[PDB]
Amino acid sequence: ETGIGTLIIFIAMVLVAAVAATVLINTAGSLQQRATSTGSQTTNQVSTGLIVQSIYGM
Amino acid sequence: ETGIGTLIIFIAMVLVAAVAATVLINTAGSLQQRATSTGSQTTNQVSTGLIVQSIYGM
Repeated sequence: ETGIGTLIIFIAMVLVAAVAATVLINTAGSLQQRATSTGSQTTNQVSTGLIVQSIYGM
Repeated sequence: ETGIGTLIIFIAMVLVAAVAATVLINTAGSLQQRATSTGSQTTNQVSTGLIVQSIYGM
């Protein structure tokens, strides 16, 4: 009967959907750390600087 | 996310305004001492002099 064949494919459908879910989570986690670090590094880059007061010679 | 880029440029705008402020203050302080000294030196120069009373010979 059709009942047996339906159950077999059902298991396969669940496993496939889990794979595509894993890709999206892993990619978002990788891009999270890069975007956070870039923001913090740029903030330090703009604000920091050195200034010359006076120059003397002998 | 227009808010992020606004804040970054804002920091730079503040720093540039501080630079132009420093130039005007430093220049005015330098010109102050020259203008003060010149006035006092000229006052002495005009008012001072020597006079000959009488001349004798042997």
